[PDB]
Amino acid sequence: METFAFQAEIAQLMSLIINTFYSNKEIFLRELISNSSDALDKIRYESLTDPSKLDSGKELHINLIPNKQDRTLTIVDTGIGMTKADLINNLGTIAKSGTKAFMEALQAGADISMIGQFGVGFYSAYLVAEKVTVITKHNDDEQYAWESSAGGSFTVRTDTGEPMGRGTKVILHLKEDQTEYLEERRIKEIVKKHSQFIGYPITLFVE
Ligand SMILES: O=C(N[C@@H]1c2ccccc2-c2c(-c3cnc4ccccc4c3)cccc21)c1c(Br)cnc2[nH]cnc12
Repeated sequence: METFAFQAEIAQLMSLIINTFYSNKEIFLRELISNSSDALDKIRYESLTDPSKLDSGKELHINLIPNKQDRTLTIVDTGIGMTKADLINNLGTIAKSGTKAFMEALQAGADISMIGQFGVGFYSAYLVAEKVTVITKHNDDEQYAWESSAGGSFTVRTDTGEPMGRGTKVILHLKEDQTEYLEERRIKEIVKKHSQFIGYPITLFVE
């Protein structure tokens, strides 16, 4: 397990999201399902030139898994996945410019709900989660676990868990006052309103 520091602005945005009074928190799901669809679009497109890219799994789907006992909501996809370089360096480059523009826009009057237009919709997870664990597997790298409770740092380690084949698991360890996102009725209602036309099957698991 390696520990990394976020740059001042990104830690400032994460703190903005984790704190700040904003009631419309449900938009986090739309954002993560959108990141999942983007990842599925990427692997599917890559496979068009190289079909061996789907040897790691052919099914292209999104699963939404609530767990009342662990107080978690997992968003699972079988997309492109992320390499160690992505988790540490490349996505850090994306998160830097995107944070700058979103912070500029927020000051100018833009809403927290517009986060996805700046390519940092992933951080909207912190509207409902006190900790986010990302389990991911790209064809070109090993299975990794990324994790942050915000607070200015994140960790990356090789993941010893169940092999995923290919894709991403975004585990949301929800805040104690955000357990409504564990209810079937609530998740269904959010999926219909914001994510009804995603081009991949979304299965809402139950308990
Ligand atoms: O959205 C995706 N990734 C996320 C994303 C988007 C934009 C900017 C950063 C990140 C990020 C970081 C991160 C965040 N901040 C950082 C800041 C500094 C350094 C490294 C950092 C790393 C860590 C884990 C996951 C993601 C994503 C991808 Br792609 C592929 N398949 C998926 N399926 C579902 N989601 C995804």
